[PDB]
Amino acid sequence: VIHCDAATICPDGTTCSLSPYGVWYCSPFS
Repeated sequence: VIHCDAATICPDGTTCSLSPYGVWYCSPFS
């Protein structure tokens, strides 16, 4: 999976992206 900051997990296939309000979310890429 995707931990990145080791504080938020993400589905295998998404990248760690920070929101304009400091919110870690998974963004799908290809």
